[PDB]
Amino acid sequence: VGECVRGRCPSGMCCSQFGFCGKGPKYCGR
Ligand SMILES: CC(=O)N[C@@H]1[C@@H](O)[C@H](O[C@@H]2O[C@H](CO)[C@@H](O[C@@H]3O[C@H](CO)[C@@H](O)[C@H](O)[C@H]3NC(C)=O)[C@H](O)[C@H]2NC(C)=O)[C@@H](CO)O[C@H]1O
Repeated sequence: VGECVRGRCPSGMCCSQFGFCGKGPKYCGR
């Protein structure tokens, strides 16, 4: 859960190096 479409997620998240998403360090650089 929280997995990107291999680079993106819904309107506001950023995506990680496993392709999970959020607005924390490894998701958005912060
Ligand atoms: C400096 C660096 O990049 N170090 C590498 C480690 O980060 C990496 O571990 C894996 O990191 C990723 C994030 O980049 C982890 O992602 C998490 O994956 C879980 C899976 O259920 C997910 O729920 C989380 O949301 C997601 N978080 C983020 C922030 O994306 C992942 O868990 C780490 N390892 C494993 C085995 O799952 C390791 C190994 O890949 O390498 C370092 O070089």
